[PDB]
Amino acid sequence: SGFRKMAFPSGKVEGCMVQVTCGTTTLNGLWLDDVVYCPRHVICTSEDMLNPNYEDLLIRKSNHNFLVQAGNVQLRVIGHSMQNCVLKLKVDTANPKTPKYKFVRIQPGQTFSVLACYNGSPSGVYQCAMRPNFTIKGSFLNGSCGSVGFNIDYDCVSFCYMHHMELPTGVHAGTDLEGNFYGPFVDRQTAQAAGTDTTITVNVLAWLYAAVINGDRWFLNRFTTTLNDFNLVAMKYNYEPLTQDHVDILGPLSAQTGIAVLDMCASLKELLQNGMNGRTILGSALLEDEFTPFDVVRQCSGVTFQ
Amino acid sequence: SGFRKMAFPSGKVEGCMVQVTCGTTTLNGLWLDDVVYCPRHVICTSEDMLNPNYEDLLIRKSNHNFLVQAGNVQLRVIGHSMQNCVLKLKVDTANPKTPKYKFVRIQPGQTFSVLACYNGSPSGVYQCAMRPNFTIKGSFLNGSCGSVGFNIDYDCVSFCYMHHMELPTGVHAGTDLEGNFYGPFVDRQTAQAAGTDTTITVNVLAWLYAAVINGDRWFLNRFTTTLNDFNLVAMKYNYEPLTQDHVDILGPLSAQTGIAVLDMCASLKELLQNGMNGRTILGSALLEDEFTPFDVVRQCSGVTFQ
Ligand SMILES: *[C@H](O)[C@H](C[C@@H]1CCNC1=O)NC(=O)[C@H](Cc1ccccc1)NC(=O)[C@@H](NC(=O)OCc1ccccc1)C(C)C
Ligand SMILES: *[C@H](O)[C@H](C[C@@H]1CCNC1=O)NC(=O)[C@H](Cc1ccccc1)NC(=O)[C@@H](NC(=O)OCc1ccccc1)C(C)C
Repeated sequence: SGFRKMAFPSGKVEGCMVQVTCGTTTLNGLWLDDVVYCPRHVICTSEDMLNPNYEDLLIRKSNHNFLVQAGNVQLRVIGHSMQNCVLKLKVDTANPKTPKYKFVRIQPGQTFSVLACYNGSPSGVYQCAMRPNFTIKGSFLNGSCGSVGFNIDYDCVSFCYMHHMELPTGVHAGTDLEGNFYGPFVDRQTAQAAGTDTTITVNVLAWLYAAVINGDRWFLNRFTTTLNDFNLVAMKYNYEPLTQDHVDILGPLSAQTGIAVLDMCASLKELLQNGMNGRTILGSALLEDEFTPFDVVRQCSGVTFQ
Repeated sequence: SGFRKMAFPSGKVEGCMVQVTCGTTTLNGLWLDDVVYCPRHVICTSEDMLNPNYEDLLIRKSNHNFLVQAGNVQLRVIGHSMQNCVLKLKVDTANPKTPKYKFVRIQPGQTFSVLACYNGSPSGVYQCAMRPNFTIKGSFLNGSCGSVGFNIDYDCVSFCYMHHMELPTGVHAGTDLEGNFYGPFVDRQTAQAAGTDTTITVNVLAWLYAAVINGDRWFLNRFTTTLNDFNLVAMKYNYEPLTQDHVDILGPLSAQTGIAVLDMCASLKELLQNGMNGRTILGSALLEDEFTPFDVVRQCSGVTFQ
């Protein structure tokens, strides 16, 4: 029993974290096979960042201008290219610790773990969600760029996020591992707007199910509601619209708890309309939306990986 | 910027997780050098658990009754002993992945990461605190026993916790790695009381400092207070008494933020007396006490490990 924001074991990802230096700037890179991936703004000076022309800047660089250090040992860069907002450094030595991996572009509302890194060394690991507005609420200081987000499926690492920048919000933006940004963001130090975030309704319901599985049932109410009546309430509270695909995804939790999804929405509706009255659910005084139905199921069935 | 409940990278600990079977029961073990550690209740049948005599039960066992599996590969058990509530299995092969380690018995209020395991395979990793009443608020299902808590200092793993049992509370109890329980608990399936928990005042203040470092300053008030006046307020709210040793520990955060510790207590006092009024601090609608001053400092300076 118990329910915790839990991240995947980071060991498989730790072994791929390298330090990338080009000019004065140093950031983290991902070493898979004989390719090291990192944000292309590593080739930027502080003044370049205000308005960079990445083609022109990169043309000034050659292979030897890229310092790639894996702990103590050294990659010889024998090829470099820019794919979207990522730099790909071809090295002469495949990482002997390369795990089974795939590059995945996740959907808003999905979750993944972040292995925060500085100078190519892991600092810490934490879960979060791709917000509906394609930002993440992370913990990132200077030199954290190139730190990656990932999920594990038994033995395969799915890389889904590479960190590039912090917005004027304390929120974070970045790319998938083909270097395409999540959201409308560009890698330029210029004012940029995330847009209205919304709460991931299907994650909230899955978390309400997690609560009932762990004895927290006080919010379970006498009522039910309709999919359209609840979506009216949801739009008032900047909750994303619940669909039938979401209902189907909550099916297993529904079957485990013997609580219909629409009975759960009705509890959720009275929580949105009356608040929590100073109560807590799973140790939180707010509605939590960074657990997917899969997150919940996995933590209350005990799926492991290696 | 940003502030997240962050756990240590688990890679070094993943490499020590083995599966231990004795009779029908299977749990996790910690493989360091040529010794595998695990809870002694692995030798218990479900009926033994109600009132076990561990000496008598263990005498019925020999080395070959212990099945230790490291992924696919196999330890030959060549010696077993009971140290307090832990079983020590001598195996013929030292773990080639043994990291620099030490066994540490932590203090209430300190934090550590948990690598939750099932059948010797890591499932997930999360932070928490040893409560003042020597329980942890974890996430543990059946087969999680033997999962360990730890901290890392550069390259040295300090093991501090091994999971043994869940209480009638959904809270968790366990031992250090010499097999001494944290708290008054015994490894017997019999009703057991944790006692009144309290909030870790020094962790709360460190988190308030974390808030100010990240722009959340609304709680900063016009007032100051005295160490004894604040401790009066603290005792009313089941907060642990703030001491000068705690003040000295908060010194660096004090110097970084230019906010005196007692000015912070005065903010804390008005938060305890008037609540948060529906506001949040660092994305929480409750006062958070599972970050030590060290946790805060480390996340806002970027210390790394390997
Ligand atoms: C990489 O190590 C670093 C990590 C940052 C620092 C603190 N938290 C983080 O996530 N990232 C950066 O320094 C990038 C550098 C960059 C260079 C060239 C192109 C793009 C990015 N910059 C930022 O994260 C900065 N954010 C923005 O510039 O975002 C747009 C913006 C918003 C308001 C005003 C101007 C520009 C950040 C403010 C340091
Ligand atoms: C080990 O894999 C397992 C993990 C448990 C299951 C779910 N969450 C957990 O942390 N732990 C156990 O099953 C232990 C087994 C045990 C056997 C012999 C001696 C001690 C423990 N048992 C428990 O965690 C149970 N908790 C208690 O028995 O605690 C005292 C108590 C409280 C109320 C009523 C009777 C006894 C737990 C209730 C399964």
